[PDB]
Amino acid sequence: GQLSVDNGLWRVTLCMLAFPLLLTGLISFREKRLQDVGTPAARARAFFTAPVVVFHLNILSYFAFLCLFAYVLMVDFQPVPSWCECAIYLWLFSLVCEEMRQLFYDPDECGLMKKAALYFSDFWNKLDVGAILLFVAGLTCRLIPATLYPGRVILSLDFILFCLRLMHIFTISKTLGPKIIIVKRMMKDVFFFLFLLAVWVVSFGVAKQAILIHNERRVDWLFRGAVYHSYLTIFGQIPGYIDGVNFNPEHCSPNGTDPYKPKCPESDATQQRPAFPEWLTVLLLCLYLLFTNILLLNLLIAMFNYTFQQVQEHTDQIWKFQRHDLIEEYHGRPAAPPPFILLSHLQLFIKRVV
Amino acid sequence: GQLSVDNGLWRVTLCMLAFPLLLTGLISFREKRLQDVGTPAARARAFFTAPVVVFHLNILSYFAFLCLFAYVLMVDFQPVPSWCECAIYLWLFSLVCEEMRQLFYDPDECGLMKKAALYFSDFWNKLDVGAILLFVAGLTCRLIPATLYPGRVILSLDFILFCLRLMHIFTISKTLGPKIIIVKRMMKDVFFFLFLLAVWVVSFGVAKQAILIHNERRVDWLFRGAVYHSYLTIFGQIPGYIDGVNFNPEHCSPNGTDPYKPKCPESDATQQRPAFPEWLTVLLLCLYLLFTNILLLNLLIAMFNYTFQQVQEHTDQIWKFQRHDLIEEYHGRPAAPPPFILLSHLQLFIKRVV
Amino acid sequence: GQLSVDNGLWRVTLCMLAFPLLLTGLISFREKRLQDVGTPAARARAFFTAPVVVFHLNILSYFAFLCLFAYVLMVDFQPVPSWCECAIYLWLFSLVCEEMRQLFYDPDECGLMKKAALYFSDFWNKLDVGAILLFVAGLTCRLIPATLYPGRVILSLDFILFCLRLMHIFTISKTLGPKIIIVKRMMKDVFFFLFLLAVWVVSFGVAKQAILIHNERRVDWLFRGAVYHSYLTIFGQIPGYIDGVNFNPEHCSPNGTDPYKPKCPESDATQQRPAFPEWLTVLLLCLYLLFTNILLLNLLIAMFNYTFQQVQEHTDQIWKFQRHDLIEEYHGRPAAPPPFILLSHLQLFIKRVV
Amino acid sequence: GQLSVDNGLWRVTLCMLAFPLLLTGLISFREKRLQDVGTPAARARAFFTAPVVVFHLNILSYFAFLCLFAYVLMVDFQPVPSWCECAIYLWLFSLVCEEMRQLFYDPDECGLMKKAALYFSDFWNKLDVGAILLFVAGLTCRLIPATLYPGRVILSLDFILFCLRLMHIFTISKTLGPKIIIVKRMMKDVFFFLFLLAVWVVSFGVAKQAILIHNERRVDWLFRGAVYHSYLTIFGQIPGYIDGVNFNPEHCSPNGTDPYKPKCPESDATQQRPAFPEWLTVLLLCLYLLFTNILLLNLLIAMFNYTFQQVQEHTDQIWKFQRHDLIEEYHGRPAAPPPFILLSHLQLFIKRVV
Repeated sequence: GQLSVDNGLWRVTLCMLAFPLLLTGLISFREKRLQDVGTPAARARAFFTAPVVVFHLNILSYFAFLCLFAYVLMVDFQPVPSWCECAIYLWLFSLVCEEMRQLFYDPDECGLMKKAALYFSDFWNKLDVGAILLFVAGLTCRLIPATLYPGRVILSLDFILFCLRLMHIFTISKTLGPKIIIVKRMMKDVFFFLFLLAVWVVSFGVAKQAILIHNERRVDWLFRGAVYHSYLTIFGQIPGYIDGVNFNPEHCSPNGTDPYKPKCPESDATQQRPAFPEWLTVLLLCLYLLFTNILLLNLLIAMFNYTFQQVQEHTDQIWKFQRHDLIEEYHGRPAAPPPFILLSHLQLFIKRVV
Repeated sequence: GQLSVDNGLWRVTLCMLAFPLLLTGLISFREKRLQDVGTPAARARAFFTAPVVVFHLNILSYFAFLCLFAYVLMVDFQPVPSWCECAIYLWLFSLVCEEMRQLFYDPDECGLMKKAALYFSDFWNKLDVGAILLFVAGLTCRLIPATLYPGRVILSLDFILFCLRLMHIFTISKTLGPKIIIVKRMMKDVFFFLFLLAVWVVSFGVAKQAILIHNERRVDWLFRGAVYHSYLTIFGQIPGYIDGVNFNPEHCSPNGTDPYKPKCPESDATQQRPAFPEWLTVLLLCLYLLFTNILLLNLLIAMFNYTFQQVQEHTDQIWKFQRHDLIEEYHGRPAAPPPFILLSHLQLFIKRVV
Repeated sequence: GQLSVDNGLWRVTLCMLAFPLLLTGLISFREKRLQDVGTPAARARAFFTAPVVVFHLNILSYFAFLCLFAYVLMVDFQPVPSWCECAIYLWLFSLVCEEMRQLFYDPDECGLMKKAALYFSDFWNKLDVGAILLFVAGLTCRLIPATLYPGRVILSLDFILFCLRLMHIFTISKTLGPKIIIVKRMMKDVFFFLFLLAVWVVSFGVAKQAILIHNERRVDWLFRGAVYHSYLTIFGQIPGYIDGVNFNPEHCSPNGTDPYKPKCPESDATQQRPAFPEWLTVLLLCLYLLFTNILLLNLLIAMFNYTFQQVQEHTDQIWKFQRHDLIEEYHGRPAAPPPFILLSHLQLFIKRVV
Repeated sequence: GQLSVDNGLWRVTLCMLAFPLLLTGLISFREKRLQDVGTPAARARAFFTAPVVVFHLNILSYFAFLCLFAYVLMVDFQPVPSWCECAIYLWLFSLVCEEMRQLFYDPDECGLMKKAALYFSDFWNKLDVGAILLFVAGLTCRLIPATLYPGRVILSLDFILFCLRLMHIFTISKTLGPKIIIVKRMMKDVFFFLFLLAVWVVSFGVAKQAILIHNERRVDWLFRGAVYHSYLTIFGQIPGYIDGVNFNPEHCSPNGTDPYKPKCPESDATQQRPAFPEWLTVLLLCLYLLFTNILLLNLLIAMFNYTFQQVQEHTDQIWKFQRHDLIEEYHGRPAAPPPFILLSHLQLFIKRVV
């Protein structure tokens, strides 16, 4: 923008805070006709036109939107539309308004369905509209008094979709963007792996829950314990019986018959008797460990060691190429954050009417 | 197959669901003499001949077989042959029937023991027959009323052997197959490592269980606690005494004699007195940590970093080469999933008789 | 220094312990005019001039400073200035005295602000002065009786800043220094990743704490449980309800209607009824696992696999280049550890006065 | 040896079990003058001369020694020399007897101190004599009735030194040996890292234990809890207060003053009041996470990614070179396992006498 490009970044965040800090001699400009000749009003105004600053105002506004909404859903969730619930309603509206606005700006006569296909082809835009569709469903779900609790679950999912959106910060980074490109490549196969590990672990869970107990009258309470325990032992922790794996251990390795001195029990508790001795416990628990913490781990890191080396170099220039359109966007974007962008959306509608 | 090869894959799964979705204009064909001139009966029929579809019907049938059997073993396990127990009996039979069928199809006069050696040489076929042998043993084990509980343990193991078989899905993948090839290389040495880590951790477990308690009358209850705790601390979590490691701590680092101001105890609780003070606890617990979460981890990732770079390139063309025979198989495979494949097995036997 | 360079290192640490061990024939010298002709007084004196030894005396003194201060803060923390509190006060003073001393030694007429900029440009010096500023604030915070407890928190933070400083040991290592250089490169982006994972997990925490309970009257007790549970499940362990995830499970996968034999419940506990059945529990708990233990892990190891290969080679010579100034420093540094360096600081002030 | 080299390995282990399995046609030979012309006595005898078999007999005997000793120390530990205690005494004696025996076999007139230096230079021999010195100390420690409990701790350490010795198995492996070479390179720096992570985590432990409680009267009970909790949270699990981190949470993020609707508390519980509110808990717990599960992990994997690529290639031929002397050893080694090697040690002493 207007200001000098060698001032670092922390000085932007600090001068953003204290208005007169711009008036002081703690920020740099170029073209000393304005740096030395101090008109604070124009200097602050020009400061506000730098896309770097407008970018940071957006990121701060987004931060506020996210954590405020979180608070409202956290404690202030109430059947009657609270003031804050309407606040985020209009706040989100103003945000999607700007998003949709950038679809019709085309100064040339671009095809309408063409630019739609491009938006619909972008992974990031795809996730954004996913949240929009999910929210607008959750809104009426909350509005219906018979589905308030579902209303909570959908709005909670919406929150998550918004908070994972912050990976966008580093797309303009000096040193992180390229790595975002890489994980964009990985997204495809880490999804598919996710599947197989899911069915993997639940097959182990139900195996445990089947053998170490008789039939349970309800699966309802089973999964309350079993899936919670699954959550915990996703990383090999608790088999599934916190109260102890074997309700009745028995028998021990071939020993105790030592003519010199017994060491431990030794009897067929196993085939001749109900398979519920410590021996079965050893077999089952070691089986889980035989595969869980090893097979899937070496597999993944092999996948990544492979794929990484396939994209390591050209990923650089691709990021550099991508840099353009983002810069063009915020260069031309109106200088107002979403809370105060409404008056600029009114100006746009004024142009839309005339 | 007959249909166009550029329709993606989600459209196959969606058109699979809704019969008239084929009749609608939401799926592509080639040779517009059939795409434009709509005979729905032939269009759906031709759709059903595509090996891509027959593949998906198999994968859905297999999914159902696995989860239904799981349910039956989960809760409906009962001494008297339940209806569902017989259902999976015949369902599995129909599945191994098709498998054995593909051993005798050879249109040329191939040696009988030759094609047997090839089947027996295939790791995947090896695992399949492992499950077959284990199941058929478990069947009679359940049938004997004196070994019902063992019957549960064997059938549970059978289930696991079937569920790990699903890695076969991605052998036809665009981007995962090659990595399956790699782990097929790794299978050899990750097994051998598995051994040494097993004896490693149990040596630590028995060490703990030996020193921090007097002789236990039964190893039976020991392993009920010790091996469960081992399961948990497979990843360095609980030493083995959830009730606290030291039943009686004592003594502290050389301190407390500070002429200025004491800081902590300081006495030989150690050599002169029974080695059961906090000092021994510090020594033992840190010893576990000295090696467990470090030695074996850096070892493995070194192994993989090494071996990966030995197979990284030619693995590609090997997968491409392997692609053929699978495609040939499902091209020629009769178009019926296992539940409904029985009538086609009857047609084959009709040819076998005449 | 004076002594032979091929004696290894353990012999330095052992001869350091036992004064007459120098007098014995268990250490090497060069220039056998002193090795064979034994003047123990000069031999031990010359031994004390070797920067290798002076280095080790510093590292032992630093070790003592750190663990003694820890003890004093551990148990002997008391409102009235204890003897030991004053001991570390003067001990730290003597240490920063030597540090500041090395800023004015310049034998040439170097610019004063220049050498200040160089000190201020050094990451390691930056962390050192961070601790100095934090300590001197904590000192008066403790001194104020109304903020004793804050006094504890600041002094505890100070301790941590000192103990992480010990990575400096290996900067002179044969084989570790170069790797310190690498992580100095990594410091930048592992910080930024730290941010996104922080906001990531807390978004999941508040999501859990929002849906599986009604509004809590106080966030105070929430975070006492929720952030402790967050600490635990930073690595996917406990969702947030150790007392069980679902306070009331209900409904089960589409089953139980099996005309042959029921397997589990099956009812809309979900949309038609308050979204608090086991089905919601399965959805939420698996969602956490869908992303937490996978997305961020493969991301990081991709980042490191990338950046490592960008610095792997020239890092070597850079370390070799850096080696000089450290050697020059301890060569010229006065031969006294901080406890006994005071008399040498007096000699320096004597030169400063005259 | 005598038998054919293409028989695999499982057939060795199976024919080892069943004596007549050698007499059957399920094992291969070369020089069919003996394969076809069956003299079972000579065939089994020749089988017993193959170093491959003698190797396996040693590995089985060693396995038995280790697990039997474990049992004896596990439960049968008793002040009076038990029969089994004397059994392992003589068993170990017979083992070190063979080891020392291989020091004097030199058919040439090799220097006595030379071959001693070579033995003392070998890492593996170094660990072996470490166990010997530790055992022989533990023996008399047990023998003294006043130090029985220390006797337990030393013998338990001895056990560990023996069980980690089994990594020797894979030194003759086809595919693992080379990787053992690599970790032999790593041993140096993983030790040094071990140090810094140790002092790292305990600095965090004492920090926690200092701030979240007043002075404890005894460090004795502190470490019983704190070091056990440290053991658990070595991988970021439990801070140190399983009973809850904050004994009294208070204050909440700047909120609750929302003119629309309160969300949470908001007061200076922090500086103006004793620093023991939830805010301090958030600060401390996140601080632990800021560094523990990230800094040290990316550091290590960087170290290994670096060093691995420095040794990846020549490690191969080094293993191949090393292969010789092991083969020569067991070729010439007398054909008897330690239990039955005694009679062959007698024959050697017979030669030693005459």
